[PDB]
Amino acid sequence: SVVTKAIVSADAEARYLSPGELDRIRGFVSSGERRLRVAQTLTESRERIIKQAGDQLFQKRPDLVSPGGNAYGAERTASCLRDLDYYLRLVTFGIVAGDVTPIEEIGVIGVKEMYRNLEVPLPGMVEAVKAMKSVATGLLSGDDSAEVGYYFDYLAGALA
Amino acid sequence: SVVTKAIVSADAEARYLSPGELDRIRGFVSSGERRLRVAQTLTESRERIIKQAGDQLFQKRPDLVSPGGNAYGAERTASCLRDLDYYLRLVTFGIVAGDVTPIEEIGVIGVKEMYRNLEVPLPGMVEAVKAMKSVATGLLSGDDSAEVGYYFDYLAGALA
Amino acid sequence: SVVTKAIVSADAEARYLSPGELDRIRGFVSSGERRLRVAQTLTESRERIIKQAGDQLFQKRPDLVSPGGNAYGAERTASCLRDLDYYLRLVTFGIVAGDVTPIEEIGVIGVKEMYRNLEVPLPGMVEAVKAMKSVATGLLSGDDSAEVGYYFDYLAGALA
Amino acid sequence: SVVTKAIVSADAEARYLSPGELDRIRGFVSSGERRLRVAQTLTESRERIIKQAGDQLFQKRPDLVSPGGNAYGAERTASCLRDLDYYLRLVTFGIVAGDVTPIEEIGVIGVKEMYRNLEVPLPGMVEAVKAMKSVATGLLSGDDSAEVGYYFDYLAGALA
Amino acid sequence: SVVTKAIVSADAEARYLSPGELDRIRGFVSSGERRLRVAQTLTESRERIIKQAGDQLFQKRPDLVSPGGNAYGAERTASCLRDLDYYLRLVTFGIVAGDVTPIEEIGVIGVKEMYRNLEVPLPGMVEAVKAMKSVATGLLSGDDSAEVGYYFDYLAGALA
Amino acid sequence: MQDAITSVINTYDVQGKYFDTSAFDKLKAYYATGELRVRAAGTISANAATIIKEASAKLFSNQPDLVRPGGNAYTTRRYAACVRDMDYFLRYATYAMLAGDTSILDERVLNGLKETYNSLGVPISSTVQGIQAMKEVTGSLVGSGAAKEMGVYFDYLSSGLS
Amino acid sequence: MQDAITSVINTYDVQGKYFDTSAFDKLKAYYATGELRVRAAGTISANAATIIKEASAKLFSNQPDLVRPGGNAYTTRRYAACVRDMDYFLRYATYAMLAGDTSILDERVLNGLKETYNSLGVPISSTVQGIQAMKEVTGSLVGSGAAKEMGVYFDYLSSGLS
Amino acid sequence: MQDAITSVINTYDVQGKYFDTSAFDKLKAYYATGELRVRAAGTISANAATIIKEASAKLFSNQPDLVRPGGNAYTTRRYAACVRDMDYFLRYATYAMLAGDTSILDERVLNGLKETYNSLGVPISSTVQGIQAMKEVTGSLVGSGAAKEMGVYFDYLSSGLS
Amino acid sequence: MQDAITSVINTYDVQGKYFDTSAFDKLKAYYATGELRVRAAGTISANAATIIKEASAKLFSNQPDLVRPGGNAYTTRRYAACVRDMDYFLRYATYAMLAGDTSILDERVLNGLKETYNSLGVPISSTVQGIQAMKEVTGSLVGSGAAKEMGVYFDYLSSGLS
Amino acid sequence: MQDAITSVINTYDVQGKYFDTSAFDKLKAYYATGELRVRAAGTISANAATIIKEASAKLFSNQPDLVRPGGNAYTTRRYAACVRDMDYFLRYATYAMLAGDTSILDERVLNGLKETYNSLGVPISSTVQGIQAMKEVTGSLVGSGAAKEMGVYFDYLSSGLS
Amino acid sequence: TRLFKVTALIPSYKKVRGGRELQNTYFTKLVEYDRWFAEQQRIQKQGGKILSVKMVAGKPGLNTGV
Amino acid sequence: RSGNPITNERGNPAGGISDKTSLSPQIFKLTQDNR
Ligand SMILES: CCC1=C(C)/C(=C/C2=NC(=C\c3[nH]c(/C=C4\NC(=O)[C@H](C)[C@H]4CC)c(C)c3CCC(=O)O)/C(CCC(=O)O)=C2C)NC1=O
Ligand SMILES: CCC1=C(C)/C(=C/C2=NC(=C\c3[nH]c(/C=C4\NC(=O)[C@H](C)[C@H]4CC)c(C)c3CCC(=O)O)/C(CCC(=O)O)=C2C)NC1=O
Ligand SMILES: CCC1=C(C)/C(=C/C2=NC(=C\c3[nH]c(/C=C4\NC(=O)[C@H](C)[C@H]4CC)c(C)c3CCC(=O)O)/C(CCC(=O)O)=C2C)NC1=O
Ligand SMILES: CCC1=C(C)/C(=C/C2=NC(=C\c3[nH]c(/C=C4\NC(=O)[C@H](C)[C@H]4CC)c(C)c3CCC(=O)O)/C(CCC(=O)O)=C2C)NC1=O
Ligand SMILES: CCC1=C(C)/C(=C/C2=NC(=C\c3[nH]c(/C=C4\NC(=O)[C@H](C)[C@H]4CC)c(C)c3CCC(=O)O)/C(CCC(=O)O)=C2C)NC1=O
Ligand SMILES: CCC1=C(C)/C(=C/C2=NC(=C\c3[nH]c(/C=C4\NC(=O)[C@H](C)[C@H]4CC)c(C)c3CCC(=O)O)/C(CCC(=O)O)=C2C)NC1=O
Ligand SMILES: CCC1=C(C)/C(=C/C2=NC(=C\c3[nH]c(/C=C4\NC(=O)[C@H](C)[C@H]4CC)c(C)c3CCC(=O)O)/C(CCC(=O)O)=C2C)NC1=O
Repeated sequence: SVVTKAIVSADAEARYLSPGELDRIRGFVSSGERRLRVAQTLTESRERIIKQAGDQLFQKRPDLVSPGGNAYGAERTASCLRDLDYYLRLVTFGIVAGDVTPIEEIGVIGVKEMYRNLEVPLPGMVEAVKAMKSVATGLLSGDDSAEVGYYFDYLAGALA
Repeated sequence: SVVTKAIVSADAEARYLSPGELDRIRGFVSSGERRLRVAQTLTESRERIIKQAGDQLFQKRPDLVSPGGNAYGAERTASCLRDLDYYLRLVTFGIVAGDVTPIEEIGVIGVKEMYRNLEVPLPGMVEAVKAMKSVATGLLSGDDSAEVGYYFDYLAGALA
Repeated sequence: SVVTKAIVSADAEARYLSPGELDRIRGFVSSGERRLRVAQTLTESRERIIKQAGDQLFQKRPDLVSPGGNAYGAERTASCLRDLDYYLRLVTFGIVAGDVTPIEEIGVIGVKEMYRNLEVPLPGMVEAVKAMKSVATGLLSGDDSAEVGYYFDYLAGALA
Repeated sequence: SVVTKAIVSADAEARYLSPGELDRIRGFVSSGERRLRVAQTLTESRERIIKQAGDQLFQKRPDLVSPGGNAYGAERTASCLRDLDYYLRLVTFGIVAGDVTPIEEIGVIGVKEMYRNLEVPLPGMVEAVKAMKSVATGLLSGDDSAEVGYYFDYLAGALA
Repeated sequence: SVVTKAIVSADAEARYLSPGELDRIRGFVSSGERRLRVAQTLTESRERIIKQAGDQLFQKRPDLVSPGGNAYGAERTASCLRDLDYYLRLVTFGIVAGDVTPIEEIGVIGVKEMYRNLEVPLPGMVEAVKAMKSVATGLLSGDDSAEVGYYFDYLAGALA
Repeated sequence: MQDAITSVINTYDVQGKYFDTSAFDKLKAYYATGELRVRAAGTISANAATIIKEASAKLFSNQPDLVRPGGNAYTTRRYAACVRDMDYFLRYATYAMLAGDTSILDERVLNGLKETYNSLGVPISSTVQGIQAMKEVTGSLVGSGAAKEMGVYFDYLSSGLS
Repeated sequence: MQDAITSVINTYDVQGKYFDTSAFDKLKAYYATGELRVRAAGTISANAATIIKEASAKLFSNQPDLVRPGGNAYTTRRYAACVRDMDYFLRYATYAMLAGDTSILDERVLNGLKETYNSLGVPISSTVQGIQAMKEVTGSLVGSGAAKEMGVYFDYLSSGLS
Repeated sequence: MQDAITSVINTYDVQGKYFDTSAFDKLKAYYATGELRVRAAGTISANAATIIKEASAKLFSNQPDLVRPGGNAYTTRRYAACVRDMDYFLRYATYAMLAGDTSILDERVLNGLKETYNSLGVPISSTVQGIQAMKEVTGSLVGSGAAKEMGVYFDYLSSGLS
Repeated sequence: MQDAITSVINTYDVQGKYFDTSAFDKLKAYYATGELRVRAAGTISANAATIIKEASAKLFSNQPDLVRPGGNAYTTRRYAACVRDMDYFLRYATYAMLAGDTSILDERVLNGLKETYNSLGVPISSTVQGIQAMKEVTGSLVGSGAAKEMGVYFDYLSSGLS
Repeated sequence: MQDAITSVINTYDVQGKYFDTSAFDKLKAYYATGELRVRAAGTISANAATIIKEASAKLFSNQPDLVRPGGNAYTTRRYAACVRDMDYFLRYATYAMLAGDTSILDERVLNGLKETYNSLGVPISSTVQGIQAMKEVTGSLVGSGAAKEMGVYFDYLSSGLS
Repeated sequence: TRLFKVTALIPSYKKVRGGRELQNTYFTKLVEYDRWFAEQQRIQKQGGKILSVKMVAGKPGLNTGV
Repeated sequence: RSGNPITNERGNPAGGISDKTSLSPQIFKLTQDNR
């Protein structure tokens, strides 16, 4: 969070928060209302976004769901879409928090070793995150599109 | 300034400015004229602010201008008022710049060693700047008063 | 003390005491009797010393006991003289110890923090220390006066 | 010397010399005449002390001079007595200095590896310096003999 | 041990043992029988090596047995030969181990301080080790002589 | 450390759930009080030395034996350590008030503090009284709405020592 | 860390005795099993990632709550730490098998592991289950005799944790 | 480092004078340009990868000997460093443009860069055409209005290397 | 640490009291003993290697199991560790004797030595025997008057270990 | 850093010869006025703060341009740096006076000071005036015998700058 | 022989890092005599090139005072 | 680890030079002109 990062910076230096840090917190709490609106809009549309992104990905990369592919079968495709839902929830958490810290903690630290143990392709994950960004930004407003796409591009770079 | 703070934070983290501090820069440049009008409103009232603050300080601390004190005599009281002039000008610089950076870089770094060299009591300084804060907030409306008081009480805490 | 300082300076480099340190300890234990005599002469006559030192301090710095001053009033003046008694007791401790060590730990570490938390003016403390030094050296002979003057000089410089 | 050690110790904390360091310097300069008479006495009788020290070594340690030893031969015996000359000169240096720093950084620092590079036994060195101490203290007066003996003991502890 | 050395090296980079380390272990395990036979040969030749090495050392360095020497007397010479037996046992342990680790861990770490606390001349120990090297290389033939000479060489270098 | 936003995020992440109405209500409740928290933190930062002054004076007036010979705060060194500890408590209470959470108190202040004070011989009751004194002195400066917020964190520290 | 050779060397140095026939017999037995040990270690090294993959798949299939929200392996971070721990166990079991002595396990693996996991919150029983799954996977790849050899070290780890 | 606003503050602080009308003329000029500066900075940050792509591509097309063996750019590490230097130049040019002053270019980039490149053997001229390629790409991308603003900073970097 | 002078000073400082006749009596006692203490310190510094030499030889002669294989002092490493510990004991006993107080012994040596030796497997009876060896070896070198003074510090070390 | 004792030791060491009567006479010359040196250093140590107080006061009274805006001493930071330089000069001159050697000034104070001051815009003439102010203020209090011995080092500093 | 003035160039051979590190590669610093052997060894370990070394504070060939 | 768990030196010998996460403490580095 913005507040957590400001407090941690001030505590590391054994000082109270400066006027600039308090100004950052002031701006963050001012923008909290519209960030909550963005997160709630993204939450209400979870089924539509996940479905449309899944079909877009599987049509764009048929080899994942083809026989011998990582997500072939009902259960493995369900696990694929469930990872997509995980990352959508993490994006909403980042929206409310004001930064990518919840995303990093919950789904970015150690992601490559995990997906390497799962034989899950990383380019597939990156394209899935790109499809999620496209679908979500297409559904929601243009002004909120940049804010949401910031976290989506962070996730896409992290898994890349 | 705010722009300098954002740039140095970006450079320390070694990446471009995010949309958040870009919005910070946009908000700062959008409010420049209000900062300039506040800087004037303080600037025409140099003498009234400084003299009222000195009167309040020597009301609370008659010992300072008592024989044996630091500000005893007309010339030393003049030096008192001139120091208050420096700090009022620094507060104007901080209001224009958007943050307190000119205030510390010109009048807070090494202030304790300077005033120890000058036998100047720091409690007198904090009382004087609190008096200047009380005087200067009255001249402004609430929206301007809050931000100016932020610089003034930052200066008071730094002197303490 | 001299023994303590020599032992710690030996231990920090994991060695036995050098000939210089042993010679220094010899000089100290040879001067111990005159050190005790000086501690006597300061100890019995201290009601006097405190009263004359406080009177001289408040004469040379009337601001402290002027309205608005730190030591204004009977009770704060009593606390002032109590601090003077503290420091002269520390001075006799240093004289018997042969070093300014007991003075240093008991009344020099954090003394600026403490007199800031009380807003006791450090120049006033230094002036009081010079007053005590003058009064005490008045009651000692030249050989004793020089020795007590070194400890008073250390105290005054430390408070400065 | 004593002045050098006090100055470097004070400058370690970037502060003026304590009354303890001033007192040790005062005791050092006060005793300059006796230690310089000691330097006279030692430098006047160099060859005698060196000769009796070599004789005492050879009788205490017949091992070294016997064939196969480090000191077997006339040239190696000459080197032995030459080293004794060096070390008594260093003892005089330390006596005039009042500190063992000249002895330290001329004949002590790196002496272990040095007599390793010369196949010189360090027990032989300590026996040599003990013989030197005995011969010198035999000639010196009661008070001066102790002062010479402390430096000789420092050297003995330094070698091995 | 060779296996222990390889395992420690592999754990240093946190990896499984490479094919090079594995085939090195294979060569060490296959060549075990010859190492045990070499350990035999030095095992039955006990007194021959001990006595011949002692005599060669005492001819090269009679000063050890000479008055003032460390090996002077029956008991001290017996302790000398006991030390030689210790180091021969360590060499055999190294031969079976395939590495000088037993020699190091058992009689090389702190041997300097030990023999300093016993006044034992390290060059004398080196001479004794070289005498043992000569005798042992005499007992063995060909590559066994070279590989035991490597260990005696390591011991001589460590003691030197 | 963990603040109110991160506390809600974690309590929902462990459940595996998206934000529901209750979550958004908690987030709204935090965001609504942000201006009060920032204003109080600014006031406390600018008046920290004065707060330490008044709390220390009150504490050593109620218990003058602390700073007199034989007291735990009797020397310049130990008096400095006392006022330094009080400053630490004030700074971390301000941090906990900005965060909206007491986690930083648990993971930077109260972790092993009681056993440290027991080892040092620091009187725990007197330190709790000093924390209370900081609480009254801060409540006057910040105002009632912020005084109540600072009170819960001061009481958290006091219960941690007690 | 000590292998069989080092153990013989130490048990003869403590006595002060030289090597006799019994020591040579024990060393000969170790060299007799050395070829089996080297082949097993090479096979395990060649397929470490595979072994971790089936072992973790089996563990998380048998205990699905571990990787679901509220489980100790629910995060990319914690999942990665879990498979890292599994790699630790496999690698150090291979070390112990190659040395022929369980000393390295007590020496670098099992020391303070219970306290560490209990402070972290890691389920000890599930870690033991992961070790047993790793045992089952490793046995099929290494063959019957090498499996019987590796089983003593896997069981040693499981009994040390439990 | 020093901004346009900090430059005015410094000029008036050295004189000892308060702000007057001319100071506000300069400050309002910067405030007016600020919207264009932040728009350009956002555009450059979004596409910075692309500017690097095409600038490095055409620089290497003009001077192929760098990437071929025997050239300074010939290595994976050396190519990475070559593109990282261009990233430095783009990012600090964006910094200077958003600040409106070239001080940061002197303090952080140009400070000793000549000697370090000359010691490492890096060709100065090739870096100059690289910066020229970068400024051409940015001028194409961000429009003429911000092109003329970024041109001064890119030329400043080139002249510093020149 | 603490010596006799500092001990008296601290007692009177905690009492807030003044130096009375008893304090000056104790100070006179220490100053009277000072020259003997300094002579003993110099003598022990001169012969420290010799004292360790003889004490180690005697301890290992009375208890030869230590240096034979299977003993706690049997290796070059463990023998050198024994000599290092004895050199500490001599140096710190000399420090305590010169100071006239055993606070340095407590804090620098005895606070944690029992647990260190119990964890290392070091025999404590034999260590006390080695301390007594150093005691009566240095007693001959310093003389009866100085021996009576250094003996109390050696017995303090022994009682702290026992 | 080398004194007169160490200087003659250095000469007679590089020559490798013994002390002669000239060396002993020089050592008499050192020891005779060492007592005056100790007195002067003792007086200066307590009055160093005051010496800097009115030394800087007079330096700024005679040249009010430095403290007024546009002067090199105009800021809290630069005023602090100025008085800090004043303290450095006083304390290092005290060290040189006590050691009896001007070597320390050359080693640490006068190494590149002139070019550094021209680099940073420090006026050499005004700094030398400050050195003269310290010299006369100190000589006012130490006494004429100490005043000359301190003025020689202050003039050495001034000639080093100018 | 007290203070050396050492200038050196230390390229990076193990990583490619995106922060500002121009100050780490080429730098002039003052090293103590007792520190200088180890400093020179450490610089040579990393593949750095030592350009110039000069005596600054102390005096070369001092038998005492070092 | 006070930071990323898989940056522990026991498993990752290069974990000391690994990229800092938000689990790690604040890192203070001095890059200011190193003059
Ligand atoms: C909150 C952080 C977090 C994440 C992200 C996470 C992902 C995750 N996905 C898994 C399975 C899976 N995940 C996928 C997804 C892949 N299929 C395609 O290749 C795509 C490239 C890609 C998705 C877009 C698939 C196919 C599986 C099934 C693997 C199997 O059972 O063999 C598993 C194994 C355990 C289980 O199935 O429940 C995890 C831990 N777990 C976490 O705790
Ligand atoms: C822009 C940054 C800046 C500051 C702030 C500054 C302060 C400053 N105050 C000074 C003197 C002084 N300043 C004061 C004022 C103090 N006396 C007390 O009673 C009051 C509590 C307090 C004022 C509120 C006085 C009385 C003097 C005269 C002291 C003397 O000359 O002995 C001086 C010495 C020059 C002179 O005598 O005119 C400086 C440099 N200088 C700077 O470059
Ligand atoms: C032995 C080490 C030691 C010292 C020195 C010490 C000093 C000390 N002085 C105090 C108050 C005080 N000290 C002074 C002295 C000042 N009055 C004038 O300004 C002068 C410049 C100056 C004296 C020369 C005064 C007036 C007070 C009362 C402040 C108040 O009313 O709150 C207090 C607060 C509690 C109390 O009064 O008992 C302490 C602890 N405490 C220690 O443990
Ligand atoms: C070679 C000796 C050794 C071991 C064994 C070891 C284990 C170990 N595992 C850790 C974390 C962890 N370990 C696990 C593993 C668990 N997750 C599931 O529940 C499984 C049942 C189970 C593993 C099969 C997890 C999830 C963490 C992350 C804990 C956290 O971040 O809170 C940590 C703390 C972070 C760090 O690595 O520094 C250690 C020390 N470390 C060692 O040096
Ligand atoms: C933020 C300010 C900053 C700058 C400007 C900077 C430049 C810089 N480039 C370096 C290496 C390098 N720089 C280059 C780039 C050159 N190769 C040629 O093809 C091109 C003409 C040219 C790039 C356009 C190369 C190839 C290296 C590797 C060293 C070599 O092998 O020659 C290095 C030293 C080694 C390292 O990367 O750690 C620095 C300090 N560093 C900084 O911190
Ligand atoms: C396994 C590792 C190990 C070794 C090697 C070892 C050596 C060792 N050598 C000793 C004495 C000795 N060592 C020697 C041998 C020396 N004499 C000559 O100078 C020669 C240069 C040299 C032999 C070649 C002698 C003569 C003594 C008797 C010294 C004495 O009794 O004071 C002692 C003391 C015996 C006791 O206190 O009862 C030990 C322990 N100890 C160990 O734990
Ligand atoms: C311990 C030995 C030592 C010496 C001798 C020393 C002199 C010294 N003074 C300096 C700065 C300075 N020196 C001064 C003092 C000048 N201002 C003028 O008004 C006066 C005429 C004059 C003093 C009487 C000032 C103001 C600075 C700061 C300049 C700046 O930062 O731009 C600096 C450079 C530090 C920096 O960049 O801030 C040095 C090296 N420093 C040392 O560490």
